[PDB]
Amino acid sequence: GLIYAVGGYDGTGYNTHLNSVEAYDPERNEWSLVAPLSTRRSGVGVAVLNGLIYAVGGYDGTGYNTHLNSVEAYDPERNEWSLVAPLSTRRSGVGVAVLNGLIYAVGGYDGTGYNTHLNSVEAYDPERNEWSLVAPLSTRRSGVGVAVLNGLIYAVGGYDGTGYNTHLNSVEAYDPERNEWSLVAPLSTRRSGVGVAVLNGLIYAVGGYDGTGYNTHLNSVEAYDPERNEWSLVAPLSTRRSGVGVAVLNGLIYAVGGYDGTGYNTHLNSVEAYDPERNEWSLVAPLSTRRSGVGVAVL
Ligand SMILES: [Ca+2]
Ligand SMILES: [Ca+2]
Ligand SMILES: [Ca+2]
Ligand SMILES: [Ca+2]
Ligand SMILES: [Ca+2]
Ligand SMILES: [Ca+2]
Ligand SMILES: [Ca+2]
Ligand SMILES: [Ca+2]
Ligand SMILES: [Ca+2]
Ligand SMILES: [Ca+2]
Repeated sequence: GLIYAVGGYDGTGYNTHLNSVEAYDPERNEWSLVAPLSTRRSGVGVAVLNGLIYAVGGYDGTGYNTHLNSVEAYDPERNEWSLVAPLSTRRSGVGVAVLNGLIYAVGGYDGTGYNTHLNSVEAYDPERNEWSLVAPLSTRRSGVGVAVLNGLIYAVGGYDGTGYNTHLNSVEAYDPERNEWSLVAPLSTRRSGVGVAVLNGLIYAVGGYDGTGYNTHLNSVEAYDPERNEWSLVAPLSTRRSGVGVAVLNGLIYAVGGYDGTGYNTHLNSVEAYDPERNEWSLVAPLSTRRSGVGVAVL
């Protein structure tokens, strides 16, 4: 029952992309560092499946200077990472979610091979160690938030630096039974690097960067109600954060790290918890290391 913060980018302290990993214990309000990844990765997608944490893709701007297709799995019982089958396509800022026993890697940016933001989508089957491409998004999206609700995968916001050259407020839902994406109600604000989590039947979109309309890193937060196809703005964060990791644990939404390129001009180690019963954010123990583009999962 811990929050894991996987990789990221420290553009303030060490000026480096991170392979380090920390785990948060909410009962004691303590972060602690565990086994690091084999590869430094910012913009890394993180999902939990079969008791393992998967770190999918990312960007290594320190060691290899490349966008990554490699994938690693973390076993908390032995404190070991291990590399598994890589994606068909390199992807940073990739969204990851788990549905029906498969890991979906949604969109991202390939700044190494194809030099393009991606609408493609791949599913990983752990029983066979195989990735396979499925129906692509309607719109290319990097820095895209992804969450699963009511048997559907939602792709929230992102940045299309290839087709429309715009940060996106649009939202798509994937139906695995028919291999179809469909566009639904868009956000009030365009957001790339947006954190997405599901709590109490609602999708929360946390922070992000609006480089198109407001030209600002965001502290605002929106909740999506699928029964009515409506987004609504709720209590904002204490700090603006793009590339923020978001996870749900014990009824609270945790917003982990990120980048404030508007107010403080710094990468963040701070962490906030959202209480939906009171519509309140509150700051808790910060990470040992500042990190934006950080992957967050709960296990
Ligand atoms: Ca500690
Ligand atoms: Ca290992
Ligand atoms: Ca390139
Ligand atoms: Ca395959
Ligand atoms: Ca472009
Ligand atoms: Ca469709
Ligand atoms: Ca702009
Ligand atoms: Ca609304
Ligand atoms: Ca700035
Ligand atoms: Ca508060």
